[PDB]
Amino acid sequence: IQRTPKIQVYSRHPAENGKSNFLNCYVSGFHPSDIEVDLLKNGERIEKVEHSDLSFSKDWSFYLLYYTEFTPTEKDEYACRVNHVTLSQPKIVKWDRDM
Amino acid sequence: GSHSMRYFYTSVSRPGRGEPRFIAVGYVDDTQFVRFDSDAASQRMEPRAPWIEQEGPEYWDQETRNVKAQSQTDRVDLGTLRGYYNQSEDGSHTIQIMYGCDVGPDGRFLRGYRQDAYDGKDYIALNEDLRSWTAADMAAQITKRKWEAAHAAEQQRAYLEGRCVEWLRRYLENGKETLQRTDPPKTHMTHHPISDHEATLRCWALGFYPAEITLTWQRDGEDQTQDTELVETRPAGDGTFQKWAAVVVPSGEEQRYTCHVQHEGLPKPLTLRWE
Amino acid sequence: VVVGAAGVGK
Repeated sequence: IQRTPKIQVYSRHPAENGKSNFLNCYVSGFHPSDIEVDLLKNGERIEKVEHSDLSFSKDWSFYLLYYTEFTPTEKDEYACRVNHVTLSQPKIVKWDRDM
Repeated sequence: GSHSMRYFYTSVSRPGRGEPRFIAVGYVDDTQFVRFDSDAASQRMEPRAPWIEQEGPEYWDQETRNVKAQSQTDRVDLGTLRGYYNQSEDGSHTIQIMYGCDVGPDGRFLRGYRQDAYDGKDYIALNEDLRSWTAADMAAQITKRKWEAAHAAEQQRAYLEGRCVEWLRRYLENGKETLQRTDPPKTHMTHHPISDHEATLRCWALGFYPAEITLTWQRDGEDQTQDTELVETRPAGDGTFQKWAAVVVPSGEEQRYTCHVQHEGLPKPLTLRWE
Repeated sequence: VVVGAAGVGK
């Protein structure tokens, strides 16, 4: 009747310091549709952030891609935050260069 | 290669606000090409792919009208279904509808489907013959009766064998530079030591389309399932997809493991080993 | 395209 999310955080292209890239946070497997997702830079939420349109899989669970243009620096540390009716606390998954 | 077209419809009931939300997306194969949101200001079906932008007023006009009709049908049936389940009028409830049609390289109709869900569980389905329904609950039995006595499968099979395939053939011609292309996986393998005697080998596929791909880890040439980790094929936002698989291996034995990659854009399966 | 007029009640 309710499904927890699964979250994956990564870059569109391989991450090299100073070269522009896209931070993607992909949430899938969850239900109902309402979910709060934010991308985080050094802890502060990023305000320029766009999301895909709502679709679901064969098991009817939903998936959204939240993305933003960014530029890695080896100084800035990035992560993803989700809150859902399934989730007791919001969930933080930090980005790893080698996903 | 065969090509599909599938449409996805979510309606969730908003008791506090009072008028439910309706989101509809359209995919050709793995490439979404339209969309419709009920709280967005536009109140029309919106292109989400370049090759559908060419279609003119009448196409967008007819699509918006039909999708709004679907929105209202969903609202009413949300009301009916809260009764069929003796459910609280306070709570919020979801109706999902997926339907579509599959054509092959000959262009000929291959199959059709239409499934409906309530609250993330199967509610009713069109069977593989497009003239029988399979309900999943007693409330669904109520729906089948009304549907069977209204011969709805006829309308669903007229559409699935009719407009659905004709139009998917039109779209597959309109976007043939992008819908019938096969961007092969770009593969590479990383090495991250975990202990003085354990290391992880991770196998990377990036930039591939369509999203179907098969990554396999084989130890001494026999498929390895224990100590594996494979992640869900994810989108990149450039219209390609990504995937990786990984294995924890002892030290000194990194060359006794092999990553095998199968995808359409590879005509013969690829093999990768840590050099 | 989308499925045409239906009005199919559940």
